[PDB]
Amino acid sequence: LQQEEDRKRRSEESRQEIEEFQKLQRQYGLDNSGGYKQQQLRNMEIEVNRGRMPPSEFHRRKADMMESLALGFDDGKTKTSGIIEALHRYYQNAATDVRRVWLSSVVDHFHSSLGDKGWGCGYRNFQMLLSSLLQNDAYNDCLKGMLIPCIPKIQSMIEDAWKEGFDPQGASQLNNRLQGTKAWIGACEVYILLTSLRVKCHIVDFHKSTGPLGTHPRLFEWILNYYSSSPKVVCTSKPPIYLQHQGHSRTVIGIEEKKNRTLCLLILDPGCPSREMQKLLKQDIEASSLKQLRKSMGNLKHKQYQILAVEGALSLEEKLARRQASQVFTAEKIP
Amino acid sequence: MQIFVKTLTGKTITLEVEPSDTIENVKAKIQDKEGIPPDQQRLIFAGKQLEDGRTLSDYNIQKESTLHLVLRLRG
Repeated sequence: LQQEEDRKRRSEESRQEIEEFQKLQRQYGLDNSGGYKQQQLRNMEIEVNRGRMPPSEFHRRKADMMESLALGFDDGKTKTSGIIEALHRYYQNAATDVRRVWLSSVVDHFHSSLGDKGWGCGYRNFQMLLSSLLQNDAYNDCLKGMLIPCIPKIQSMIEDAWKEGFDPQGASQLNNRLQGTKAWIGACEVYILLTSLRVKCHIVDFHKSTGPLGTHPRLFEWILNYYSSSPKVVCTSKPPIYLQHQGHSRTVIGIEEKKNRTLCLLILDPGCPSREMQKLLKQDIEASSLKQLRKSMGNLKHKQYQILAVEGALSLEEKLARRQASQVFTAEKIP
Repeated sequence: MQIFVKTLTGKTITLEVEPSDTIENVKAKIQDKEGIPPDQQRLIFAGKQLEDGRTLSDYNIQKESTLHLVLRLRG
């Protein structure tokens, strides 16, 4: 009799497991249900079906999209330039509560398109970081004037790193395939991607909070030490910092030392639409517009953050040493 | 009792556990089988992320239940 009862129980556990598995696979982009190309087209088709887009332009945006995918180049439609320069002007000229502020070099903001909205953050943060390297002469040899790659090309380039031998454990976690998927990525993928391009970088794993009320003072202090080294506003040469938490990533482009001695990060978000970033390019920024960029310790209460920071270029020998090191993938842990 | 732990690629292992085992203990049992450090593990059941100090009994885990194992920090 209990055999039947056991069957009923297992049959319900199975329906529950199957349902949650499919949900999680979809969320993380691992259910192998297509990729950027399909989502762009499906989401443009919705705009046509909602009478918000003529079929002719659809044919045109689809044509553009296909050229970009063929070339592997991001088409720049989600790019906003000039933010570092605008911030420089603001901190220099405007009355602020800042004692000193350190900024990364020039950084282009990239937000998701209809093709990667919901899952592209890691890739878009890579684009923002790469845009800084591409204007930094120290990376000219290892990046030889490459262009910002499109998301499918970034996926191909991560696969290329896996094929070279980088991080086989991480590769297996993502079915050894990213093209044609909407897979979430993390600092580990960005690390092997940059390392495969002979860019010297490293991950720091802030694996638990270090301050009261769940704050991460060690993270803020690490970033302060990264950016700092006389003027009130210091526009440094340094690339921005890739910042990962569970479910989403962002790009840290600077840090303020407030007059009250507290620290405040300046963070770009690939979820921010163009029209919001454009507000920062208006003559005389509105201090209320800067609040979205400013994150104090109270705003960073995820349990775990990983940063990926870039430090220069690698010789081939150094790259190969790092490839081998990536077989047992570890990162500096703090605390 | 026996439970299953399934990654999002479908890799499945079986664990021997008791209802009083903490999620922390379960992550250790996963490390024992797969070599994955607990810090790299996030366990999901019934749509909720399981917390280290809670026990399997806190979540109504039962024989042949399946926990889903998310690995590393992605987004």
